[PDB]
Amino acid sequence: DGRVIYCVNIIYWYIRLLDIFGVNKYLGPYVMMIGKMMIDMMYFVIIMLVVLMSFGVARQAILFPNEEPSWKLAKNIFYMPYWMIYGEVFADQIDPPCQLPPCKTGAWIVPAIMACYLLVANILLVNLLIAVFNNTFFEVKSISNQVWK
Amino acid sequence: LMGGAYRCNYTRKRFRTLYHNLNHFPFPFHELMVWAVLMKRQKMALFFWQHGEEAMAKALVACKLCKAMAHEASENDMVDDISQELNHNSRDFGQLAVELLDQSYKQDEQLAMKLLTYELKNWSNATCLQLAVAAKHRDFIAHTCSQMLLTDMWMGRLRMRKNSGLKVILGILLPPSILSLEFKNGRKIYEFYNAPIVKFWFYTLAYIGYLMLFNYIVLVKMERWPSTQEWIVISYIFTLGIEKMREILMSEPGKLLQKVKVWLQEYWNVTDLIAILLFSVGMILRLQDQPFRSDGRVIYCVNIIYWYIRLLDIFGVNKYLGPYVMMIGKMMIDMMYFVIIMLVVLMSFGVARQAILFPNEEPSWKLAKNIFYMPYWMIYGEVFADQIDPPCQLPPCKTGAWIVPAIMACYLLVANILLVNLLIAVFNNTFFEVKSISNQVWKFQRYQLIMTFHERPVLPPPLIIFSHMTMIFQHVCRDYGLKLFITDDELKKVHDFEEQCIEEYFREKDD
Ligand SMILES: CCCCCCCC(=O)OC[C@H](COP(=O)(O)O[C@@H]1[C@H](O)[C@H](O)[C@@H](OP(=O)(O)O)[C@H](OP(=O)(O)O)[C@H]1O)OC(=O)CCCCCCC
Ligand SMILES: CCCCCCCC(=O)OC[C@H](COP(=O)(O)O[C@@H]1[C@H](O)[C@H](O)[C@@H](OP(=O)(O)O)[C@H](OP(=O)(O)O)[C@H]1O)OC(=O)CCCCCCC
Ligand SMILES: COCC(CCO[C@H]1CC[C@@]2(C)C(=CC[C@H]3[C@@H]4C[C@@H]5O[C@]6(CC[C@@H](C)CO6)[C@@H](C)[C@@H]5[C@@]4(C)CC[C@@H]32)C1)COC
Ligand code: NA
Repeated sequence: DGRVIYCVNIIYWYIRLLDIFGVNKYLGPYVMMIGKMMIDMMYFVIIMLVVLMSFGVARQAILFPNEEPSWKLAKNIFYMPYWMIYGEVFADQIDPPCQLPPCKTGAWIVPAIMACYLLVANILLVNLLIAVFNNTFFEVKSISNQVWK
Repeated sequence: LMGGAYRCNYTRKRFRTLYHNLNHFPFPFHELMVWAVLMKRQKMALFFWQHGEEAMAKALVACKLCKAMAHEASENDMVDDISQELNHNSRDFGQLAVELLDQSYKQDEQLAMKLLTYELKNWSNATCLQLAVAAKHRDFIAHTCSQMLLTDMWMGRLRMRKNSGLKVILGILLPPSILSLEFKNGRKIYEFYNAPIVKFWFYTLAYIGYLMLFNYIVLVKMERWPSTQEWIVISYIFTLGIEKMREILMSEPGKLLQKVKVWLQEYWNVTDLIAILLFSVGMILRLQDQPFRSDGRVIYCVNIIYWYIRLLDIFGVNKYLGPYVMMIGKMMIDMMYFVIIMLVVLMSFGVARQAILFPNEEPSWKLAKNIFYMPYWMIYGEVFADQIDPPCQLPPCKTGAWIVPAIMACYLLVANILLVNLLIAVFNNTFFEVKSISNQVWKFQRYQLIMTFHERPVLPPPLIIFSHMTMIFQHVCRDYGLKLFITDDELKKVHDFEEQCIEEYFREKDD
């Protein structure tokens, strides 16, 4: 357990190098820009979290209808729908090819919900976030320069 | 022309009895300005506007009348210059009203707030805010003074303004903590539990609890008879349905087919009705044998999708999330325009690949699946080298199998480098106007939020059945927030302040 605490504590001392980088004339302003875009990214990540939870609950309820109540249920809701939007989309881990295994009732809805979810989470929200970063950048740049100086 | 709830002074029985056997007018300039604005004489109306009293009410009524007359002229296929003239008049009167409000707020804030909410006895008892809302004057409601008034109305009779929310949550979760809260100058509980913000937080906590219960009965196994949580969810939806029915039957018009068509104007109500009906169908199909039980489970899952999505309506109360929701609403239209082109290209590539690779397929419904499945999952990072263009001991090679990777290269280049980047450009270069319009619309709809929360009963929908049965008892038998009745001395002071304000405005503009 102490080794684990060490391995988690090393991350902060790695991140603290940005405070050392702040002495530069071109890196400090970018660090402060990151600081403000973190707030913007949180505000635009709450909505994505809502949509992700919805799709995960739908898939987990449709595919597995005979699950005993266990803490592992809270893992399948967040695991796969979060790894899915980062390029790890699979065709067998979701909507399995139901000699052949029996077919769960309503298994044909999961790919359609997945298509809608991918369209609304990889084409709409991230592009809107890019627009928000782009159209609120000059003021942040000027304020960051003033604050660093 | 004015609207539904309006009742002009001429049609009242007092004036009808006066006119049956035949005096003067108390305020003549009201009648003269109504005449000048009905006969499409603009300069005379502007001259009559600055005389008399209740100038802001006259400006708002003129704006609404001009807009309604423009709509009527456009509907009756007139010369189509009359519509432009009437719209110009409406915009001029709206601008005058906004300027007068700005001057009044910049002179004295308290009298400016008192001016916007006193009952107007000459205009069928409507405050200035209601007249502005009926005219859809977005700039008037979105002003600083109106927003401050709406905030003071929404906060209720409390006095917490440095940091709210957490205090209200702690009060509603710990009832012995309510008393240690300052108020505005036994009876300190009825005032706390009737502030609109407290009703909103009660409703939000009830909704979160309902969603927590809904996410438990679909993940775990289901049984022949519903468990306790399923009964709680069903009771919640039933009470929500009867609350919607009560809301419909307590509308403004008097016709059943007219109240319904004005209640079906916000898409949230329509979607709520659809979801309630679908859940009712699912629950009816649920209390059956195994296949219908499975179908009811599926309907429960889809309804859970909808109720999860409906949390953005709760999120809209924030000062920074509502505008982003509306921006999403408009970028959805833009994305819908581009998805048609993307789908055309996708269908083309899918048909070409499916026809090239498999030349001995019997006609089956599975053909419509291979066209859309793989070419759609391909542009989301799942590009494979063996699932498409297989390595044809070695299997035989289909004729023309070497075209599929080339068509795929062209399709990926045109669907991941061109169309999505053009969509990013479209989002980026049409963002400032959408942002400004979204801010204006949210600041305008804060009033509707405040009113619809002031109208609602105290109890949340899970236990609203007690407040509905008290409606029956009180049937067989607006002090503030909507209007503010005042005496004659206060009325005279308000009139004098308004005259001083309008005179100063005209003098400053001329200077
Ligand atoms: C992992 C790294 C962790 C430590 C990173 C530590 C963080 C870090 O990167 O510090 C950079 C440090 C700062 O030095 P500093 O900014 O004070 O020096 C400026 C720099 O020399 C500019 O080139 C000068 O002209 P200009 O501005 O171009 O016009 C400028 O003159 P002026 O314009 O003001 O008149 C100088 O002031 O030195 C370096 O720049 C590179 C040599 C580093 C060599 C050492 C590399 C290790
Ligand atoms: C899953 C979540 C579903 C429910 C989400 C429910 C949706 C939701 O998020 O509501 C937020 C709610 C709204 O409160 P509200 O906006 O009315 O309160 C404003 C807020 O306190 C600002 O910080 C104030 O200053 P500023 O604007 O910064 O200058 C502002 O004063 P002013 O500027 O007007 O004079 C206040 O009006 O409270 C919170 O803000 C966070 C505490 C929430 C604590 C409770 C968290 C549960
Ligand atoms: C390993 O075996 C575990 C066993 C104890 C099992 O108890 C069960 C009690 C219900 C509980 C805690 C369990 C699994 C799903 C859990 C759901 C996940 C949901 O997530 C949330 C996620 C986020 C919310 C927005 C929606 O709901 C919950 C309302 C929901 C939630 C926490 C309700 C609670 C459920 C475990 C050990 O005992 C010996
Ligand atoms: Na990718």
